[PDB]
Amino acid sequence: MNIMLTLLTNVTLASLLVLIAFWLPMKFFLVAITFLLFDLEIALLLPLPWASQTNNLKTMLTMALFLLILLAASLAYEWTQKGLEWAE
Amino acid sequence: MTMYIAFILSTIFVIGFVGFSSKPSPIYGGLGLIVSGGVGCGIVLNFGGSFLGLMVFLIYLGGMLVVFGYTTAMATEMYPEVWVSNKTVFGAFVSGLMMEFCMVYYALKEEEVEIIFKFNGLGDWVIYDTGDSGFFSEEAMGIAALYSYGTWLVIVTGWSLLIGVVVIMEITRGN
Amino acid sequence: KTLLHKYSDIPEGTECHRKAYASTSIGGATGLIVSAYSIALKPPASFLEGVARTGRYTFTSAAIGAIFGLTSCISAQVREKPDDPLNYFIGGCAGGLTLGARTRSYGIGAAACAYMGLTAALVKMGQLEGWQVFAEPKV
Amino acid sequence: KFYIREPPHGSPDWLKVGLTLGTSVFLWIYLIKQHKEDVLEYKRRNGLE
Amino acid sequence: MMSGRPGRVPLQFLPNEARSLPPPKLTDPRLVYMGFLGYCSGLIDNAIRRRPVVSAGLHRQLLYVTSFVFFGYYLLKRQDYMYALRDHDMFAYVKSHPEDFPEKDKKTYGEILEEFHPVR
Amino acid sequence: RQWQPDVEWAEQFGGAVMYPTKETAHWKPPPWNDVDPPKDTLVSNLTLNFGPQHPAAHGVLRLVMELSGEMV
Amino acid sequence: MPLVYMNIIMAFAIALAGLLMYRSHLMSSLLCLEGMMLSLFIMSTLIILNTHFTLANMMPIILLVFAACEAALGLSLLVMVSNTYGTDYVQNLNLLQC
Amino acid sequence: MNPIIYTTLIMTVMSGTMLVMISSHWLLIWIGFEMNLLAMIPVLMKNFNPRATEAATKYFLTQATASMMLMMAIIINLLYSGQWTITKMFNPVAMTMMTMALAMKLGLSPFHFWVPEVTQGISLQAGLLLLTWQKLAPLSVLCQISQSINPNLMLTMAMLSILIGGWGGLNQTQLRKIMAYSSIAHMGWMTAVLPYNTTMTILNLLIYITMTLAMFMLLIHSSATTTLSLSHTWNKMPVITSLMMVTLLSMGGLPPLSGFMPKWMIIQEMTKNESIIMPTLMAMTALLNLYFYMRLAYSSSLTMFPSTNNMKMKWQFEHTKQMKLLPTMIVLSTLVLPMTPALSSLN
Amino acid sequence: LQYGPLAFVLGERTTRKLTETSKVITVDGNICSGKGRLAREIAEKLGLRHFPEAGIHYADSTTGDGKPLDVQLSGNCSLEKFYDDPKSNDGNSYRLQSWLYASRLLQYADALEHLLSTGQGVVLERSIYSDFVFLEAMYRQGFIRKQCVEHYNEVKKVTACEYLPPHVVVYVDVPVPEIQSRIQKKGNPHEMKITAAYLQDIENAYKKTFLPEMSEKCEVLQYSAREAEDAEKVVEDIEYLKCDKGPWPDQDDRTFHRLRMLVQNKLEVLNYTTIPVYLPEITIGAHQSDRVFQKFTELPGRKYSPGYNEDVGDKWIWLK
Amino acid sequence: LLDLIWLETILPKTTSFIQMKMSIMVSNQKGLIKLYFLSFLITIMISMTLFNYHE
Ligand SMILES: CCCCCCCCCCCCCCCCCC(=O)OC[C@H](COP(=O)(O)OCCN)OC(=O)CCCCCCCCCCCCCCCCC
Ligand SMILES: CCCCCCCCCCCCCCCCCC(=O)OC[C@H](COP(=O)(O)OCCN)OC(=O)CCCCCCCCCCCCCCCCC
Ligand SMILES: CCCCCCCCCCCCCCCCCC(=O)O[C@@H](COC(=O)CCCCCCCCCCCCCCC)COP(=O)(O)OC[C@H](O)CO
Ligand SMILES: Nc1nc2c(ncn2[C@@H]2O[C@H](COP(=O)(O)OP(=O)(O)OP(=O)(O)O)[C@@H](O)[C@H]2O)c(=O)[nH]1
Repeated sequence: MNIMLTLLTNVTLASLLVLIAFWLPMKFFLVAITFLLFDLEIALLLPLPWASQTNNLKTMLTMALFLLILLAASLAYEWTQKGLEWAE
Repeated sequence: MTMYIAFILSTIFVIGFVGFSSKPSPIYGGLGLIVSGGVGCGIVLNFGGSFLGLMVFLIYLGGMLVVFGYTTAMATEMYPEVWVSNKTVFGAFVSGLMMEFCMVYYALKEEEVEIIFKFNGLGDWVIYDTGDSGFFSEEAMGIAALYSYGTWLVIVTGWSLLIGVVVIMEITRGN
Repeated sequence: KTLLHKYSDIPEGTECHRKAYASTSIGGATGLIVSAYSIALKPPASFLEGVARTGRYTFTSAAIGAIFGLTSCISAQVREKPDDPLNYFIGGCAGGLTLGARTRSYGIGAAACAYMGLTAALVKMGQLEGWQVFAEPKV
Repeated sequence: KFYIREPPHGSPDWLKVGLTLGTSVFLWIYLIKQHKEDVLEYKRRNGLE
Repeated sequence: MMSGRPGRVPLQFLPNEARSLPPPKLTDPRLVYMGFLGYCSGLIDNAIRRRPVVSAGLHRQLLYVTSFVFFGYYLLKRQDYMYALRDHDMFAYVKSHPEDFPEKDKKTYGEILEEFHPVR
Repeated sequence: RQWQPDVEWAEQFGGAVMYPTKETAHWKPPPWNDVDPPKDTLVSNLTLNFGPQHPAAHGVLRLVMELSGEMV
Repeated sequence: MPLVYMNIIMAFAIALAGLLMYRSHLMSSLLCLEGMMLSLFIMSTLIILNTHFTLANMMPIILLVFAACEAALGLSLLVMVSNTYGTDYVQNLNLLQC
Repeated sequence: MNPIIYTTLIMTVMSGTMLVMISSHWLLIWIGFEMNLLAMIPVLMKNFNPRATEAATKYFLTQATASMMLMMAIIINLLYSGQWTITKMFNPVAMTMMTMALAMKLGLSPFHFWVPEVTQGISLQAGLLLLTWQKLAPLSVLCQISQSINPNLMLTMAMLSILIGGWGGLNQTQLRKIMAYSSIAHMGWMTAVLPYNTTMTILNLLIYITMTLAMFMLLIHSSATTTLSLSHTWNKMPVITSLMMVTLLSMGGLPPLSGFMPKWMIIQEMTKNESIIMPTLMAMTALLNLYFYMRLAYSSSLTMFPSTNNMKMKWQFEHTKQMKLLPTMIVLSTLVLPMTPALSSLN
Repeated sequence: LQYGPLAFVLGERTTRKLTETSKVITVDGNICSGKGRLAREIAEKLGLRHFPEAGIHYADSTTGDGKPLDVQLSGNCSLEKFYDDPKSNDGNSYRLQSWLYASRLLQYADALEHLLSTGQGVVLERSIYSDFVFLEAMYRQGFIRKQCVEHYNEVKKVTACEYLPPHVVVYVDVPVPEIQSRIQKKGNPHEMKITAAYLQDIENAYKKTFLPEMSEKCEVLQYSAREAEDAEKVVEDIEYLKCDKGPWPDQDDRTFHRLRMLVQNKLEVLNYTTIPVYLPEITIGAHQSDRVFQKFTELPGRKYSPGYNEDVGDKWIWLK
Repeated sequence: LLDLIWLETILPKTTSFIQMKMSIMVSNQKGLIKLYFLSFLITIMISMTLFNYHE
C-alpha cells in the first residue's frame, strides 16, 4: 500500500514532467555470460548474514567459504584460459 | 479493489506472459517478461517471501534478463518487428486475452472451474494461515540453512556452476 | 472414453442410427488427430491448403466410420447374428471399399478390405471374449 | 628385423605381462580360498557341522 | 518387484543369508560356461588386434578366463541366493494364508468324466 | 566364379535414402568428413566515420577505418 | 483452490505454448523457456511459503540458479548459429535434414 | 579438447546420472538431470562443425524443455501432497505430466525426432555416450515410480517407438541414423515391460547397452559412417566385418544370440500379465528392425563390395587405438543366452 | 610413452619444442626444375629434415622394410606407362595421380609428425597443396575427363582441410622451353614424349593458381635455376621473413595435441583418401581386390601386426 | 498366375510395399525444429485431454 503509493507517485511525477517536455515545447557476449554466472553464484551467499547466526556455524564456515573459493576458482580458470582477457 | 490485489497482480502476471509467449521482437518480448517478472515478485511479496521475491528483481530481472536483452541488442536483424507487424503476433495476443477472460468470468460467477486441476474460485485471502512468527522471518531463516542443512545442495550446485563456467568457455572457444 | 463408450453402450444391430452416428464420430475424431499431425510435421503452403488437407483426411475417416457402423449394424439384425464376427468382417471391407473409392485405386481398396475386414473381426473377436490390449499389471 | 621402427609390442612388456599372471594367480587363489570358507560356513550354519 | 522386502541393506552383492546356501561347486556347468566365455573373449582379443589367434600372448587368455570365472562364481552365489529367497518367503505366505490356497480333494480318474471326442 | 555385387548394385545403396522419393530426390549426401561447407563471411566490420561531428577528432579530421567492433 | 495458483498454472501453459509453437527467432524461444522457470518460481514460492515448509525454501533459490544455467548454455548456442548462419532463425537451423 | 578438461566433462555427466540413481529427493533428481544436460552439450560439440552446432541446439532445446515439464510435475505432486520424496505419485495429472516429461528426456514416442538428427551431427565417440549412458538417467526415475505409472499411458508410448523405430529404419542411410532408430526401437521394449516388472526393464537395458557398445566401437574401428563406407571395410579388416555380422544378428534378436535375452523374457513377462495381443505386435514388428540389420549385414561381410586402389595403402599400416573393452563387450553380447537365470540377481 | 592423452597431462607440451627453425618449407617447381635439388640444399644448409618426392612406392618405404612392393600390390599404377600412353583404357592416368596424392598425404603427415615431435624444421618437394597442377594439366591436355577432377578436389576438401598451409613455399620457375632443353639429355624413355603443352600446362597452373592461392596463407618467394645454384641467397630470405601471414605461428598447445592425435593415427589421415565414391578408373573389383589382399596377406610380416610375425623371427609370441 | 504372380504378391509383396511406403513416411522429415515442437504441443494436448489417460 504505502510501497505501492510511493512507486505510483514517482511514476506520475516522471510522467507528468515528461509530458510538459513533449507537448508544451564474442567479447561482448563473454562479458555478459561471465557476469551472469558470477551473479548467479553471488545469489547463493546473499542469505549469509542470517546464516552467520545458525547454531552449527562451524559447518557454515566450511561451506560459506566453499562458495567463495569457487568464485575464485571459476575466475582463476577463466583468467588462466584467457577469459577475462577478452577477445581483441 | 484491494482485497483482490494478489488476484489483480496475478491477472497482470498472466497477460504479461502472453506478451512474450506470443514471441514478439526479442527486445519487446523481454520487456513483456520484465513487467511479468516485476509483478510476480509482488505476488510473492504479498505472501511474505521478501528475499525470494527480491531475487526475481535482482538476479533475474536485473540479472538474467539484462544479459538476455543485451544479447538481443547486438544480435537479431536490422528490421525489428513492431508489436503489431505480423498479424499472428496480434492474433496470439488477443488469443491470450480470451483464455484469461473466459476463466476469470467463469471463476467469479460459478466458482467451480475444473479445467485440468479442479480449483474453487474464491478470493486470494481465504488461503492465508494464522499464527505469530516470533522474532525470526520464516523465509529468511529457511534459506539461511544453506550452510547449516543445505550440505548436499551447496556441494552439487557449486560444482555445477564451476562446470557452468568451463562449459561456456568450451562452447565459445571456437576450437 | 465417453466417445468410445457410445459405440459399446448401444446394442449391436439395434438402434442403427445411434450406432452410425457414434461410429462416424469415432472416425471423424480420429481423422482430426491424423490431419493435425499432417499439417504439423509436413506444413502445407498456406491455411487454405491446410484446411484442404483436413477436409480430405476427415472426410475419408468419417466415411470409414459411417459405413462400418452402418454395415455392421444393418447386417446384425438382418442376419439375426448379434455376436458373429462376420457382422464386423463385412464392416471392415465396407470401410476398405470406402477408402478405395476415396483415393480412387482398386488395388488399395482390395488391400484395405482384406486388412480392415480382418482387424474389424479381430476387434469384435475380443469384445465377446476377454481380450485386453492394455491389461492392468495383475502380476 | 623387417620393420624400420622397433614395434610397439615387439619388445615383451615384462612388467605388464608378469603383472597379469600375478593377478591370475591371485584371482585363482582367492577363488579357491573363497570356496573353502563358503563350503565350511555352509557346512557349519546349516547344521551339518 | 524383492526391491524392498524386509531387510534390504543396499549395494549388498552378497547378504549374510547367502552364506547358508550350498556354495556353487567349482565344477558347476554354469561356472565352466563363464570360463568358456573367457576363452572366446581371448580369441576375439587376439583376432581384433591382428594377433596369431590361439598362440598369441596366452597371458591375456589366462586373465580373461580368471576374471570371467571369478566374476562368474560370485554371480551364481547371488543368483542362487535370490532364487532361494524367492521360494523361501513364498513357502511361508502359503502357511499364513491357507484359505488363499485351498487344497483340492482326492478324485481319481475313475470318477472324473473327461469327455471322449471321437477322431476321424 | 561366385557372383559378387557390382557398382550398379552398390549405387543402389549409395543414394541419400534406400527408398527414393521426390521429396528426398534432391537431398544431397552428407559431407564425408562431416564438415558442412562454410558460408561466406559474416563480419560486422563497420567503417566508422570519425571527424566532422566530434571535438574528439579536434575538428576537421574525417577518419575512415574498419574495426572488429573495437579492434582497428 | 485460490485463483492465483490457476493464474500461475495457465502462465506455464501459455509459456509452454509459446515455446513449442515457435514463430521466427530462437531469442523468443529462449524467452519462452525463461517464463517456464519463472512461473515455476512463483508457484514454488507460493506453495512453500503458504505451508511454512521451512527447509523447502531451499528449492526456489536452487530452482532458478540451475534454470539460469540453461540460459548460460542456451544463449551461447544461439550466438554460434548466429555467427555461422547469420540470423538465428529456426528455419536456418535445418542442415541436419538427414 | 584439452584432455584433462574433456575428462571432467565426460564424467561430470557420469556423476549427473549417478545423482539421479541415488537421490531420494525430487529436487535432487532434477539437479542430476541439470548436470546431465550441462555436461552433455560440450561433448556433442567437441569437433565444432555446423552439424554439431545444430545437433547441440536440437538436443539442448528438447532436453531443457523436458526438464522444465518435469519440474511442474514435481510441483503439482508437491501441491497436492507436500511430499518431496520419490514414491508413487499422489495425483493423476502430475503422473501424466512426468511420463511425457521423462519420455522426452529419453525419447520413444513422437518426442523422438531429435534422436536421429542429434546423433547424426555429433561424432561417433559422442554417439555411444548419448545412446547408451544418457538413457539410464530417465530410466532410473521411471523404474522408481513404476507403481503409479498409467498402464495405458506408457504402452502406447512403447509401440509408437518400436513402430516408428521399425518403420523409418528401413529408409535410413547414415549408420548413425540406423543406430539411432534401432535405439528407439530397443527403447520401446523395456518401456513396455516397465509397468509390469522393472527387473526385465533393467535386464533389457543392460543387454541393449552391451550390444550398442559392441556396435559403436566396432564402427569407430571401421572409421565409417555410411553403409558404403562400412561396406569397404570387408577387404582391409575382414575380421571386423565378420564380428559386425554376429553383433547385427545378436542385436537383431535371433536365437541363441543375446538379442533373444530381453525379448523372450519380456514376451514371457507380459504373458503372465494376461496381455497377449501386446507382445505379438512387438515381436512381429521387431522384424522391421531385422530388415535393415540384414541390409547392413548383406553389404558388410556376407557379400563383399567394390573397393578402391588407394586402400592398398591402408593395409600397409596397423591400427593405433586399443578400443578398450571391445573383446569382452562382443562376447558378453552374443553367447550369454544360456546364462538367462542370472536375471534373478537384478531383483 | 606415446602421445596418449595421459602423456599430455603429465608432461609433453608441443610448444616447448617449436623454435624459429620449425618451418614446413616446400620447394615446388616444374618438371626437372631442380626442386628436389634445391630442397636438399636448403634442408642441409639449415639442418632440416628433407623429404624426397612422394612417389608411387613411397608408402612402401614408410613401412615394411623400406622395400618397394610390386606395382600391382602397391598402387596398381605405373607412372612410366602414363608417360608412354596416358589415354590408355586401363585408367593409369588418374589412378597414378590419385595414388600420388595419397602418397603426398602420407608424406605430408610424416613431416608434420617429425616437426611436432622433434621440433626440427621439415622440407619436402611438391605438396598436397600443389599436386593439383598435374591433374589440371592432365585435364586440359585430355589425359583425363571431368569425373577424375571431381573425385580429386573432393578428396582435397575432405583431407587437406585439416592440414594448414606451410610457413613459406619455395617455387623455382624454370621456363618451359628451358625444361625442354634439359629433358632430351635426361634420356628416360617414358618421359621423353611429353607434350610441350602439358609441361606448358604445368607452368601456368603453377603460375596463376599455386602462388595466388598460397600467397594469402603463406609467403611465396620465387626463383629459377640460376638462384638454385645460389642457394646461399635462398636461405637468407628464410632468415629475413618473420613467418607472418601464416596460421602456424598463432596456434596454441591445444591444437598441436589435436594435430598429433590425427597424424599418429596413420589410418585416420588415410581414412578419407579411400572415399566410397566409385570412379570407374580406380574402383577395384571385388574378386581382384580379394585376390590382391590375399597376395598382400601372404607377404612376410604383413600377415600379423608389427612385432607379431614369427615368420620374420619374432620370438616370445606365446607371451607378447 | 498362381505361384509367382498372385501368391507372391498377396502376402510377401504387399507387406513389403506397405512397409516401404510407411518407411518413407516416417523417415521423410524436414529437420525443422518449428514443425517438430508443434507436433510435441499436439501430443501434449491429446495426452492431457484426448487420450483420456488423466481420467
Ligand atoms: C466401433 C468403434 C469404431 C467405429 C468406427 C470405425 C473405426 C474408426 C474409423 C476408421 C479408422 C481407421 C481407418 C483410417 C482413418 C484415417 C484415414 C486417413 O487419415 O486418410 C488420409 C490418409 C490416407 O491418404 P494419403 O496416404 O494421405 O494419400 C492421399 C494424399 N493426398 O492417411 C494417411 O496417409 C495415414 C494413414 C491413416 C492414418 C493413421 C491411422 C489411423 C487409424 C488408426 C486406428 C484407429 C482405430 C479407431 C477405432 C478404435 C479406437 C477408438
Ligand atoms: C552362432 C552361429 C555362428 C555365428 C558366427 C558366424 C561367423 C561367420 C559368419 C559369416 C561371416 C562373413 C563371411 C566370412 C567372413 C570372414 C572374415 C575374415 O576375416 O576372414 C578372413 C580371415 C583370415 O584369417 P586371419 O585373420 O589371417 O587369421 C588366421 C588365423 N591366424 O579369417 C579370420 O580372421 C578368422 C580367424 C578364425 C580363427 C579361429 C581360431 C580357432 C581356435 C580353436 C582353438 C581350439 C581349442 C580346443 C581346446 C580343447 C581342450 C579344452
Ligand atoms: C504374418 C502374420 C501372422 C501369420 C499367421 C500366424 C498365426 C495366426 C494367428 C496368430 C496368433 C498370435 C497370438 C497367439 C499367441 C498366444 C495366444 C493364445 O494362446 O491364445 C489366447 C488368445 O487370446 C488372444 O487374444 C490372443 C491374440 C489373438 C489374436 C490377436 C493378435 C494377433 C493378430 C495380430 C498380430 C499378428 C498379425 C500381424 C500384424 C502385422 C488365449 O487367451 P484368452 O484370450 O483366452 O485369455 C484369457 C481370457 O479370455 C482373457 O483374454
Ligand atoms: N602424373 C603425375 N605425375 C606426377 C605428379 N607429381 C609428380 N609426378 C611425377 O614425378 C616425377 C618426378 O618429378 P620431376 O620434377 O620430374 O623430378 P626431377 O627430375 O628430380 O626434378 P625436380 O623435381 O625439379 O628435382 C615426374 O615424372 C612427374 O611427372 C602428379 O600429380 N601426377
